[PDB]
Amino acid sequence: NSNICEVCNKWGRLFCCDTCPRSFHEHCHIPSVEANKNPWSCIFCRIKTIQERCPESQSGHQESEVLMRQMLPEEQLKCEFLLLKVYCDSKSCFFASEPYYNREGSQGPQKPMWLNKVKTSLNEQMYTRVEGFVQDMRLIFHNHKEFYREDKFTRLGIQVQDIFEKNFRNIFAIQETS
Ligand SMILES: [Zn+2]
Ligand SMILES: [Zn+2]
Ligand SMILES: [Zn+2]
Repeated sequence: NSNICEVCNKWGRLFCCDTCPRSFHEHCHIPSVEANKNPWSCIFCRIKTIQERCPESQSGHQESEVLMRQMLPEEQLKCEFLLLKVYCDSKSCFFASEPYYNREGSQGPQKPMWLNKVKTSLNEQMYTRVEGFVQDMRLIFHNHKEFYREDKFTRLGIQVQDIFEKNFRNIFAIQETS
């Protein structure tokens, strides 16, 4: 197995996957690495299994259909993996914890949002449809773009949103378009 966490790329107290060489810190994995379970299979492995059991799940889908899906166990897992893929980028640090807003010439957002809040929301089964999760994820980057206006720091929101959207299209097998 790898000797660094797949998500944050640091060493430490690592839990190893039994079916692939990835390793994880306890709270870097989503969901947090389960207490017992031998063997244990990481979320990458669990997502690959879904795909293998239903090859047709990789045919193209419309976003509108995906968003209306109820959060049954497989869609819960897919949103957890998508959230983890965002954390895998180091620029996610900017969006992880609760933000605050005091900048001359800007007003803070009406509905602040952040990754750790989405994480808690998923853990507490607060989303009933994929749309709930995706709306909160997109709001993180929209709030950032609106608040930082012409500051070049706005680009960090564009960058991390792009990681989100690419992974959303991959995980949920959104139909490719130009
Ligand atoms: Zn880690
Ligand atoms: Zn694995
Ligand atoms: Zn099948």
